[PDB]
Amino acid sequence: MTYKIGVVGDKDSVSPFRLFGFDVQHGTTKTEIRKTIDEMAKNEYGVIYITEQCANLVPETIERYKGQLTPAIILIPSHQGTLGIGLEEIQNSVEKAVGQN
Amino acid sequence: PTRMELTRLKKQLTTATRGHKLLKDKQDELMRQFILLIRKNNELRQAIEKETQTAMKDFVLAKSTVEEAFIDELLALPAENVSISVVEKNIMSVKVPLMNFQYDETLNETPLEYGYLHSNAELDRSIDGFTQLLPKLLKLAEVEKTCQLMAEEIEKTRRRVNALEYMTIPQLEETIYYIKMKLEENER
Repeated sequence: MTYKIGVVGDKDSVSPFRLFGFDVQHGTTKTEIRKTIDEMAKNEYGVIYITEQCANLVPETIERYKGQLTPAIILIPSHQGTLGIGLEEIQNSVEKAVGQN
Repeated sequence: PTRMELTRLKKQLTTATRGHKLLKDKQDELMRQFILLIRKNNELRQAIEKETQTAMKDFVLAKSTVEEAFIDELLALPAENVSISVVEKNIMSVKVPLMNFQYDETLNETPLEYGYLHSNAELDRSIDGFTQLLPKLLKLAEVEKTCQLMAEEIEKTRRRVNALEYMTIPQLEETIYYIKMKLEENER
């Protein structure tokens, strides 16, 4: 089954993904980013890579899709690094699985 | 309050109590598999955060010297047209994705080897950085999503195990007793 790849992040960091046929967008606000993610998920994107700085603004949107097969919303650093969110989220899935909250 | 109804309810009770024990076994197995996958999830994410950030930094440094209009033209010439195949795999009662890159197959005989016209070593090398991260980025996507879906399924399974144990089974047992005492008063 064949799916597109999206990327949401700052131009400096995510522009090279355009060379690979990834759909690269660059929102700065909660609203912009949320709308981008919903549009990708409406267009059957398999994966969305999203820089942590962008992801930091839309936790509610990201949590909505977490239980869905696609899209897989994957946080990545920017050239300035991470906010630690991807890592914390791995710990959150553990706490969910083992029933610790 | 009949013998026919008692019979039906008894099958439901043994199905529910056997099913409760086996659902707990399933909960345990999901957990075992989840824990292994979570280690991999962590391993992959640490590797990716490190290599991705390095690649991005190299690109930023590389592009800093060359004109913007040049970079814009370079980026508008595709190196590949990657899509992803996603197939559904069952891990017991949860569907999870198996992900694989699909590349342009008409270009098999001429595989990727990046060199842009009037570019430089540093700039091309930074593009090679991204090309190299691609398989591990897909790997992380598949492993992280699977862990996310498994966590959700284990929570669902845990809820059902408790509901069976503390609601369904005692309710069935109680009804079986009511049916029983009523039948046994009749013949006496």
